[PDB]
Amino acid sequence: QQNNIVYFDLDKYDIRSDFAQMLDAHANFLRSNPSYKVTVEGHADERGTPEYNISLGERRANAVKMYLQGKGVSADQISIVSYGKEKPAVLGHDEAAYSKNRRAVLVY
Repeated sequence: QQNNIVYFDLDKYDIRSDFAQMLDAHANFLRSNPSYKVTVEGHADERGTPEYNISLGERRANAVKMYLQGKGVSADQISIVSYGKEKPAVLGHDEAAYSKNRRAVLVY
């Protein structure tokens, strides 16, 4: 959860204002280093079918990709992968765990 994680609200994949700055820092880094590549890994909490979550995780990873592309990062430097609700960051059946799992992580 440090300088590379975007968190989301239940069933949403929009990027909140709160994360724009952290994301701008990554865009600046990638833009000034055209040979660097980053992978955005999207996730979802355990509520709902596996397929619904794979899709929601993809839209979340995609949202980050599009935000970075909106800041001039080349589409070639960014790839996305969705783990659905298959790779949680925290086990547990409550909102404390879930909120920590609805996320997209920039991985180098």
